Amino acid sequence: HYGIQIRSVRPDQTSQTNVLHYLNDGQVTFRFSWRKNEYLVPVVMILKALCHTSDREIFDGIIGNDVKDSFLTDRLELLLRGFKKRYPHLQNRTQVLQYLGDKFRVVFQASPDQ
Amino acid sequence: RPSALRNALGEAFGTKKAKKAIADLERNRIDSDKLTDSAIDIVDSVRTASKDLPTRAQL
Amino acid sequence: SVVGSLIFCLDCGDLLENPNAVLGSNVECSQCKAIYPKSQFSNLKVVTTTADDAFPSSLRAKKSV
Ligand SMILES: [Zn+2]
Repeated sequence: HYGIQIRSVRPDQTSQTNVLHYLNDGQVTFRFSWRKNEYLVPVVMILKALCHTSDREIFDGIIGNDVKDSFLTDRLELLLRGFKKRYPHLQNRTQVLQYLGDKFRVVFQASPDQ
Repeated sequence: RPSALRNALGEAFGTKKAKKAIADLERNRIDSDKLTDSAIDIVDSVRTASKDLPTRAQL
Repeated sequence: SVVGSLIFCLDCGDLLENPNAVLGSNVECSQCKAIYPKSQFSNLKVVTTTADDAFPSSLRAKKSV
């Protein structure tokens, strides 16, 4: 049931609602909307997509000094290790971007150009 | 491109993907070929059934 | 580096593959080449507990007075 909702609005006041979901499995999935249809992506993908970073930078980003949350230590290990399970071949951020472009190229209408 | 679209769909939704896949199941090969021959025979039956109406417009 | 039950690549920071899924000792990094269990192991253990929420009862209230 738990989840976060942030309504990001661009300077021009056009809005875009972004949701985070906690799966029972520890997995977190991100909801968004494109061509007013909804689309779900694993959050660790959008993280590795934003900036080149280490796994330790994301881990440190979330729990940080909070080293005592066995609850969070284990859920977050499920998250990162689980991503390592699904995508052993996304070794760098650029490749990840290639995976996103490849999977949305049909709908972002950028093709024969981008 | 539709197939590629399907891939995008695969990432987005398990459930919706399931629905589209179901649509594919419904299609199947569509015209089967052996089936097509049998159907041709059926078409002959249709010939009998057919509403042999006329030229429609010229008349 | 090893923290809690996570072990990060010491050179690259990658949460390298668990010493349990290795045949050698040195868990080698998928980004770096470092040894590991070849070097021992973070005797991975966590003292996990209940949140003191799963178990409502009058007796829980008897812990409150
Ligand atoms: Zn490394």
